[PDB]
Amino acid sequence: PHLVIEATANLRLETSPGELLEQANKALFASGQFGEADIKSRFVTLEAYRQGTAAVERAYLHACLSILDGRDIATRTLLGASLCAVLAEAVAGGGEEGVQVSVEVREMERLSYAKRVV
Amino acid sequence: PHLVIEATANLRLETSPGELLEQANKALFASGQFGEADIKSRFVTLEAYRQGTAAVERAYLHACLSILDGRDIATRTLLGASLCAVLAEAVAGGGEEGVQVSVEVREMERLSYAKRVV
Amino acid sequence: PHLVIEATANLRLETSPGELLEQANKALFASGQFGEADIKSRFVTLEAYRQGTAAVERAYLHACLSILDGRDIATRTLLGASLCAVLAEAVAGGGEEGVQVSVEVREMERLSYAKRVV
Amino acid sequence: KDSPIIEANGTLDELTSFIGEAKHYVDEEMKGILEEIQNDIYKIMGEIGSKGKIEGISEERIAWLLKLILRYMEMVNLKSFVLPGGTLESAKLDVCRTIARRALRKVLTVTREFGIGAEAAAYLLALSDLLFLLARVIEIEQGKKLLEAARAGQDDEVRILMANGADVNAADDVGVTPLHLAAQRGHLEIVEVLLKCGADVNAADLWGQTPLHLAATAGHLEIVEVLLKNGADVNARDNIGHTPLHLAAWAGHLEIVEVLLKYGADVNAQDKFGKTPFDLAIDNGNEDIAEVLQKAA
Amino acid sequence: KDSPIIEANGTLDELTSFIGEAKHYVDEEMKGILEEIQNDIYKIMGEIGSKGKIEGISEERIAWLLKLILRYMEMVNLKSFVLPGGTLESAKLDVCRTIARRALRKVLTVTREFGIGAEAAAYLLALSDLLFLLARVIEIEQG
Amino acid sequence: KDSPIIEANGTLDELTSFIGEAKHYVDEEMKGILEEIQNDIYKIMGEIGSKGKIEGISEERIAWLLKLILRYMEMVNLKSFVLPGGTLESAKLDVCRTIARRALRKVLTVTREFGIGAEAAAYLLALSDLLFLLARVIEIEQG
Amino acid sequence: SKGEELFTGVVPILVELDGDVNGHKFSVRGEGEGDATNGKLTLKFICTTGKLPVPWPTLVTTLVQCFSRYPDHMKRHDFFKSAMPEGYVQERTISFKDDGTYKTRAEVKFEGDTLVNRIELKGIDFKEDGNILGHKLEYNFNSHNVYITADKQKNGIKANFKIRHNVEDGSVQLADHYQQNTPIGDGPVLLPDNHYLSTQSALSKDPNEKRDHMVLLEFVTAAGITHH
Repeated sequence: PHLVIEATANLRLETSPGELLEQANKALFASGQFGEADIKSRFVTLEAYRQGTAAVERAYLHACLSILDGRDIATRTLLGASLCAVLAEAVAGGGEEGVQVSVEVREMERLSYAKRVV
Repeated sequence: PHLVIEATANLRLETSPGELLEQANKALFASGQFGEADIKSRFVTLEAYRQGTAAVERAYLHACLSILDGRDIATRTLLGASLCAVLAEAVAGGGEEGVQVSVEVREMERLSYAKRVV
Repeated sequence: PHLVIEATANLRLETSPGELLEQANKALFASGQFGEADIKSRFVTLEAYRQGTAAVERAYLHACLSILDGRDIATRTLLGASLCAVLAEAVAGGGEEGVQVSVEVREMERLSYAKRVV
Repeated sequence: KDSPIIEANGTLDELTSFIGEAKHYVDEEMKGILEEIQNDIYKIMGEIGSKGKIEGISEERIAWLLKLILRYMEMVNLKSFVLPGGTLESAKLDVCRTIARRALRKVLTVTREFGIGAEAAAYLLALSDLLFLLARVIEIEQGKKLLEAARAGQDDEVRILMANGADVNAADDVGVTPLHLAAQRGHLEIVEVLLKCGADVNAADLWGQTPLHLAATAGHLEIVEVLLKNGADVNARDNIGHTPLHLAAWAGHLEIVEVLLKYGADVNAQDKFGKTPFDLAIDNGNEDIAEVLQKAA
Repeated sequence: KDSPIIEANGTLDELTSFIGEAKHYVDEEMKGILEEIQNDIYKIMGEIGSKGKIEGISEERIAWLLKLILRYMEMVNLKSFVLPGGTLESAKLDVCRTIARRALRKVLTVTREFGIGAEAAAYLLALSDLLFLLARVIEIEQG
Repeated sequence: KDSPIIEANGTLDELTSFIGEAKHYVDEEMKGILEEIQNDIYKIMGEIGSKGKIEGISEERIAWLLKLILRYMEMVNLKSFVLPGGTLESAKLDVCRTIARRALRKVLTVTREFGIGAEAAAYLLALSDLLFLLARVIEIEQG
Repeated sequence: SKGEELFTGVVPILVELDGDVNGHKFSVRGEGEGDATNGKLTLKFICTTGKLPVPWPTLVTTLVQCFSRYPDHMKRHDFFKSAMPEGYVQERTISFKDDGTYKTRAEVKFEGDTLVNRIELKGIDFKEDGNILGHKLEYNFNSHNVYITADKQKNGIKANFKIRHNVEDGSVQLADHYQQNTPIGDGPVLLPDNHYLSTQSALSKDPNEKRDHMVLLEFVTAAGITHH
């Protein structure tokens, strides 16, 4: 499970970027799907960005969870709804109007995925 | 619709990085597929990069468009050909030879995709 | 073929970030699947990151290889096992325990992929 | 020779036939566009007929349609659902559009069977979005000529343009209807023949005026009588708040004040400044229009 | 998104286009009829496009066509087989009629699969019987 | 009542409608030809509608088209690919031609299922080769 | 005579402004039409350089008094029309109370069939957080009297008036106006007795316009001369 969280530059968070990641890892491990040490997450702050064609100033947050496949649609839907509630509660606001939070859940392929421990 | 545009560091653009994104959002919204406020795009400038094994100095540009699934192959092919013509006209040049522009179009899954508006 | 290599900030490499990419492009081109000039790779150094819920300090390395589809599972499995052996030999160490290296191999779709040479 | 390949060529040959039937009704500019779209449909028929062994269109062509779509999409101001065939010419291009959607569904079966003609089906999808814009540009071009004929004051040329299906409610950038310009210039038969087709009587422009407002301040009695017979608001308000009675007392025409008064004009009204029409009559010093307006109050 | 739903909307959009091409050759009375038939074909495209989740036409409309068919069926004195396209104007309404029979066969596949649009297919069947009478009234008004 | 028999009659009724729309733009000579082609399409619709229990066209008629094709094929001097619709009149006969190729593909499914209408499908194949020559003669008479 | 006859119908108007206030340069273009017989006018202005550095209401008086209604008994006092088509130069000094000043120079003249108002504006000494540079003025306008007097030595006229701009906090920003007009051509013009123009302006927005803009309706009538 890789968690990539991409927030714009003008988005204000309730917490620091590092504390947002601790809350998002406890919400993934509480689903019982993933090992403890296998949950790897990273936070990226965008600089050049645009939303829509309007001149309104906006901000957005996006998270892409990559999990190995072999899980039904009930488990994947619960991982998107579990993270989106963690992120939406860390957003104080930004820009001139509402912030949009979204979470994608995509399946890596299990056969071609290689892993080693140095 | 998320648009991630990744250009190398030595690639010279006709315009600024921010103006390249306004032109790329008008080319996506002009296809009538997407809402106005749902088109979200971001621009990333690479630092450590290599192309090929040759010692020739090169530059490249890449865009990955993520759209929710449920669209036929005629719509996805027209979104790649509509953006690739927007990016290729913003590239002045870079490196010692031709610049390569490419656009991927990938489908998010509609059931497991969660979205909220703070 | 796009190769995105994402290493944390505390991970120490045997070599420089630029020399790790030359070794990873020779290992992809040595599989005879890809053209010489079509192998494009980029290296990204993370800042805010967390692995697991434990207070142990850790480091990890991850590479995502994107190749156009139409290749069997024997070719994709050999590309993951060929890169994972190149990355794992460039890692000196980091954090308080073993470094985890992993390589995903994902297929772009061939019909909707647009490419031009300026 | 397969069933999906022969149906796909049969419809692309039926598509390029309607475009040849429909390029004799357009002007000289769009005729140069519709001739270059027939050459491109003749290339696609070779790609699909040979199952790919021949080169189809390049991607340089799908990038050519998208230059056009972005040029006309500015001229066309989108609106609610409007029925196809506004004019006769734009009715020919709405038949060609619905053939291009049927050709898209056939070429898109060849793709999901033989894996060929993916960049062809992306040309037919951009094409049918262009033919929708070319159809809505022609109606507009017809609608601006009605404004020009209403400003020219032509008796028969307005009816000629109206019999070809031009819009009765075609607006400008400043928001004026042909009824506005017809009532302003002072052509009574043009207001009659525009009201007989069903022009909206109480249209608002960007300054908030009404045809009764311009008809009152222009001094044409017959257009006031005709517009009040056909249901104009007697107490319409512009951006400042002047009634037809306000501009009628401002301009110094007594008989149009009588005509407004017969159909129930509000004397007790005010504007944003606070002045009644009697006050604007007093401010000018005309004694008669101050006497008639005060006696009916 | 299914194959039968997309074909059924493709033909109802092709039908309402010919009616817009054919309403410029008729007189002022039949033009008011042909404009109210285009509005009704635009309602049917919503019923079928959404797989029923939107209201289609009411039954008050199918009772409106049948008022017209019984009104013209008296003017038209039926005769032997007469070739379509007596005049130029009545040739345009015989092309529109044969499209409405092809739309009927598509909407009638949606009905025998998804159980929807039964009162829509009963509108296209009464429509193609009206366009046959409007075509034979024009020939007589020319005669 | 079968699906292939109803589609085949639906398109032959759509073909003979365009020919009625397209015979008002031609001269007096080709108008006598296009009126005798509509009578023949009305015979084919009986052969196919009844699944063969009625006589369709004779072979004397397929020998009548081939007299015409050999008469116009001399007037027309063949050239490279030329886009359809040179004039307005020859644009109407190029729409009728591409309907006759779609009717040919429907009648040719009835043949490969019910074994009927083989000499009908040979009439629609010679027809769509005649409508291609009538379209190129009109362009030359204008030239 | 030949002047006033140019205004008997509806006349197209073009307005062009080049401005510089406290070193902030901007441009405005406006288009519309005028009905001088009734003294009613309509114009839409667009900021062609982005967002204006000053409030639209401060530009209203700068942005065609030839469209004023001069009633018949005052026809001898219409300097503005008499100068047409060659036109006149209009110069103003506008002093904003407790703030900066605008100096303007405009040429008002026919170019073909169109009445053109082409303006140069320079503003200095404005306060950073004052009502003008701080954009604290309401988007509306009051009615005013423009007091005119002959300037015979300059074959022209002078005017004085005080504009009252409503401020968003309920206060009033005064803008004192001095004006002088001189013919562009060398031909004779009407030089009026003392009188004034009564002016009303209605500001609005175009719902379909994305650029910084102002829609303006204005009526102008001349008074200050007793009728007989």
